[PDB]
Amino acid sequence: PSSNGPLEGTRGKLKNKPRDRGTSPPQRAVEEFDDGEKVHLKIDPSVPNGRFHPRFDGQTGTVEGKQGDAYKVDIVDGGKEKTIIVTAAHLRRQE
Amino acid sequence: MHALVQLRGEVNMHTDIQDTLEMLNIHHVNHCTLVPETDAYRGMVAKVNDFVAFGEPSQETLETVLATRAEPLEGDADVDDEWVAEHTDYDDISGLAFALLSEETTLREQGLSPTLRLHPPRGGHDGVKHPVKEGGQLGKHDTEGIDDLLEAMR
Amino acid sequence: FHEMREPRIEKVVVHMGIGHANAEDILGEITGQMPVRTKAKRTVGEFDIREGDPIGAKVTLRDEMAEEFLQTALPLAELATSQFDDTGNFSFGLDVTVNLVRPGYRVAKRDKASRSIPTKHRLNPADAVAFIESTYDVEV
Amino acid sequence: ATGPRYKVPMRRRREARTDYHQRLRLLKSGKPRLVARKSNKHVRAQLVTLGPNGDDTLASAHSSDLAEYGWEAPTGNMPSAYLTGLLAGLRAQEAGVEEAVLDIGLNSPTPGSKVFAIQEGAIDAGLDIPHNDDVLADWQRTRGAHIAEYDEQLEEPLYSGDFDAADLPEHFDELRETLLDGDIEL
Amino acid sequence: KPGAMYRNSSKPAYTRREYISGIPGKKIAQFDMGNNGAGPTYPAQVELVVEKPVQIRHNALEAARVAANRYVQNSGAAANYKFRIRKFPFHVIRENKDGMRAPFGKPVGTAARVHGANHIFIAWVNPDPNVEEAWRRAKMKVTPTINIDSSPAGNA
RNA sequence: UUAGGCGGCCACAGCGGUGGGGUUGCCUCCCGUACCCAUCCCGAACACGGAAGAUAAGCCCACCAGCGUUCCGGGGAGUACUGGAGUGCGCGAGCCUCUGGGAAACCCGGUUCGCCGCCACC
RNA sequence: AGUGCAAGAGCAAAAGAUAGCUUGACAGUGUUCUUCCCAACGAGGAACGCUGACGCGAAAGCGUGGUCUAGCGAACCAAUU
RNA sequence: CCUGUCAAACUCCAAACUUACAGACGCCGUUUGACGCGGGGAUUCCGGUGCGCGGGGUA
Ligand SMILES: [Cl-]
Ligand SMILES: [Cl-]
Ligand SMILES: [Mg+2]
Ligand SMILES: [Mg+2]
Ligand SMILES: [Mg+2]
Ligand SMILES: [Mg+2]
Ligand SMILES: [Mg+2]
Ligand SMILES: [Mg+2]
Ligand SMILES: [Mg+2]
Ligand SMILES: [Mg+2]
Ligand SMILES: [Mg+2]
Ligand code: NA
Ligand code: NA
Ligand code: NA
Ligand code: NA
Ligand code: NA
Ligand code: NA
Repeated sequence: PSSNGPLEGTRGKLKNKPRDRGTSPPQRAVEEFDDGEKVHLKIDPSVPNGRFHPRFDGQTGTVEGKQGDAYKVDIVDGGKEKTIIVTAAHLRRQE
Repeated sequence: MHALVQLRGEVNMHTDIQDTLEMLNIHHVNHCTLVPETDAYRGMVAKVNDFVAFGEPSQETLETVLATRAEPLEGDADVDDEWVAEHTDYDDISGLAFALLSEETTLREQGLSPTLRLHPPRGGHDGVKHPVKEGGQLGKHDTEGIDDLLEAMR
Repeated sequence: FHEMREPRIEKVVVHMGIGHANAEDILGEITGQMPVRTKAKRTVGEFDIREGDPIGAKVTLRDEMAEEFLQTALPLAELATSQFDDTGNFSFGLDVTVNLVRPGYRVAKRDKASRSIPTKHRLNPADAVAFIESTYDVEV
Repeated sequence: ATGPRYKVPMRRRREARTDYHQRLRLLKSGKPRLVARKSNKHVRAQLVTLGPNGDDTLASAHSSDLAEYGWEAPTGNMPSAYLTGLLAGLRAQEAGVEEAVLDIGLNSPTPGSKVFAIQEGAIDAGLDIPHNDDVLADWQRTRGAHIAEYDEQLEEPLYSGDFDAADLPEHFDELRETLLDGDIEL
Repeated sequence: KPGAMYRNSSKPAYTRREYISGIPGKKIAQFDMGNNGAGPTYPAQVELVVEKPVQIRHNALEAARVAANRYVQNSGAAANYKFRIRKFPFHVIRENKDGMRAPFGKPVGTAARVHGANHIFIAWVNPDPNVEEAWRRAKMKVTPTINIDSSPAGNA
């Protein structure tokens, strides 16, 4: 890479298809998860806050408590165990 | 149920392919195993497709091979009718063979090593550089095609 | 059907597009209510570089205040046709514009469930000339 | 509409009925919403909760089914609003609902407004709602005094036939009084 | 310089003029020749078909086209035929003209990418194929071997 | 749902167009400014008070595919591209065979003129 | 379109414009991610909390500077609270 | 309206394929103790080649 910021090489993954453009629905920004649930991490290009580092987009972790309204999801980067602070807006229920 | 025979060695073959063969209980050239025809197994042989010879053998042939190259989970013991009868659910080799073919049991389940360590093909095989459709010995075979190989390596 | 289809005057905007005012006074008497400043956009050569800047005033008259005004304005104008909107409006003159439309216009001006008026329910240049011409004067 | 790249608003935005930015802020509380809505002739008050396939209304009150309790006056005024609020508020309590936040939709937060009147009613019914007392009407106007005094400048009945000529903020008391004990559907 | 230096399609497509400056103008004079006033209303239609994907410098395009059309004057300056070269030199080409240090070359030309089997030239003629000859000389000045193909013409 | 309120999915719902519907559950337009409130000027809007009129807007109901969108048949196409294998071919660029996958444009014909939830309601 | 400045990205009853009001560009202390994929490493950065005090709003709520990714600096010594 | 062409820093589309998690089968581990945790000792940080995909370069 020519630079090493968090958004390096994120043009695709953090951009919306022309039609999904604009403010997202509030239903999923308010969804409630329970400790133990499996959730898919995917940043919503439309939602500014509650994001996590673009490198984890695609990960599927486990909800283990929360911090404020944001959730604390545990994942495994390669072989390293990591905890990720993320809001509902960027999480989906597995299955 | 297909008969799998490794015809190409490990040197230079992809590691993930080698592991697969290993998961199929074949760790040497000319070693053979019987595998059920399931989606999971199907995907496996496909990935192994270029270094093996497989096909559905005939009742007879399986019998000849079972008799000639089957072994207990441990030991020299010849697997003959008597052995089959005094150790398995069936009464004789034919009975075992049929059950295998109809995928009702497996060589392990009956206390037999999952591997039939065959002999080098008498008269030689068709080449390990081309597939069957090309006159080679690699890939899927005919029941008659697998039988010849298996019988040559009996 | 009619009654709710027949035209009506909705606001008459009287504005003096000066270039920098004392003019409000006359608009106040000519209409009958306070005028509003007219700020401008963009910086331009007519020493009009100031963005927020009084550069004229206007006055939007509704109901009687509008008629009682047109009952002298119109007479001071001759023109008609071509000088009419495609929506049945027209400006003459110091400017004096007359916005015309039919009974259910609020549907497009309210907050809740607002909706654009259907081309069919719009007012045509012709249907406009009729209404007005039919009120103390002549067309073309 | 124009092309594959065109962006069509969410239905309820097209219909100019839901303010989604406000809705999201509303849902933040995690409490039931006290939906205060009006019509040219009536006033509605619902207690909505979030649901898998959409909102769930656990209790509601309409200015029309107000008569069902002895209302004999118009239903698009302040006294009406308050009462519908209190009515829905009560049915709410019955439902086991204890607190809510006020959703006034696309209406304006004007002081002494009917939506705030609705809010006052729901509060008195016993519902716990984040509010501000001095944004509410001064009780008398809630009662309908502003209208009684307006008919004082009579000369012609403010009410076409309807009931009374000089109107009744008292009829208001009689009703509130009624709703505060027993009766069906409460 | 030799065609050997640029005739292969091994490099990435380089055509974004928004990121490339100083690109030499093309030597290709025209793309439409003959009676361009008329539309393809002819009996016969022959085409010059390139048989290998290659890059053809605007250099070769112009020499090949001239050699074909300049010859199609076996029919006259205002003869009855229309000649078309359908490809355009989009691919910008460089040269490293220090040694291999900072070797990203400087724009020196343009070339058109043609894949095997495309037709680079298409002429329209009445049963009067002098064009077939205008192409024996045309594929004479372009890198690939070529195939002279006739389309509407069962007049053999 | 003989017209309502809050929504979910966010064009299958958009754009355009036709027909039908109201002494009332109703929604509207509509009528009107003493009040709460309101316009840097206007009761336009916002807010409040109210029914003389209307179904012309909106809205609801029925329907039209010309445009846009979704999905499907047949054709393009097992074509383009591609994971695995080859002492197959080619001066080479590159191609071919076996094996596991598999498109886009476009054309023709269907589909789509929203679906679903909760509450309230001759 | 605009949103201070590269480029890419976000944004329409707004993240833009106008008006008004306000100083949350607040003190304290953390969690996590990043810096440094995996996988150890400082300063820096960010996200998300809590305690305290405040601003605005009817209220939910929003404000841990500017929509996001650049604008930064160890020990020793000095000056400052 | 017709007609001729393109894109590493274009995209209405869109693979093969790579990849997170889960279940199944396989293989493995529970005297050969896997997965993992803690600690001791290193070497190493001139690499090369084939094949696939590359970026530069006439090569
Ligand atoms: Cl993170
Ligand atoms: Cl409302
Ligand atoms: Mg990319
Ligand atoms: Mg043994
Ligand atoms: Mg021999
Ligand atoms: Mg051989
Ligand atoms: Mg009608
Ligand atoms: Mg921010
Ligand atoms: Mg020093
Ligand atoms: Mg100092
Ligand atoms: Mg990859
Ligand atoms: Na969105
Ligand atoms: Na040098
Ligand atoms: Na040649
Ligand atoms: Na001013
Ligand atoms: Na109507
Ligand atoms: Na740090």
